[PDB]
Amino acid sequence: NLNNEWTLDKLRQRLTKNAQDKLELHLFMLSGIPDTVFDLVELEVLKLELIPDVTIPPSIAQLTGLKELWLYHTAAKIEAPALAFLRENLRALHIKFTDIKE
Amino acid sequence: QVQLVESGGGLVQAGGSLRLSCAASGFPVAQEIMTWYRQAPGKEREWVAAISSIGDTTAYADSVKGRFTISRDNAKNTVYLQMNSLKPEDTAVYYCAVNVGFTYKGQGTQVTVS
Repeated sequence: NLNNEWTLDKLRQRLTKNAQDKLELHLFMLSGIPDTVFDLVELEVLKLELIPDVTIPPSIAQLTGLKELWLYHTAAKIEAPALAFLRENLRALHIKFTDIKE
Repeated sequence: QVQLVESGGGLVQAGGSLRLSCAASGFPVAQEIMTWYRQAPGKEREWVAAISSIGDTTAYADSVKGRFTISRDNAKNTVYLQMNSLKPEDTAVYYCAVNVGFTYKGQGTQVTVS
């Protein structure tokens, strides 16, 4: 239902222009990552905060321009294709945590 | 040594307005997540509203959609719990929590609503 909630237009309206001059899409206080955010391949920096029981979908490979991933108090699992794509494409990682398991 | 004290209680019916202060101490660190919890007598923990570590983005529960609001000011290390058009069923003692090692729940100030 969350994937159905956020359309492409709503996410594109949620886009932000950060101080580093790159396309920012900020999601905060959500159960998980909507799969619609991976349709906008022009995303450059992705910020996720307090996302519980989150598994990184393989669809992350669509985000060709993804460079920065922000994980705020969030422990995430990742698929093997998604792991390979992040290993070969990721540039910046922002980790804010309060426990080892995070 | 960070302590979260709460105030702003009172007696008022629906359509009132109050600002519960989540004042912190020790040192200025008021740039973290402040998770508000509400506890009516006879129930358990229920999250109210949380603020992102950035501080520019937040959201509240769907039951208080469009009425509840939160704000903060690092000048005196406090977080104000803005309220307006409250339902008569919201009369409870609230708590604000910031997760730094522990989910510290403050003293708790009761708000009386008829």
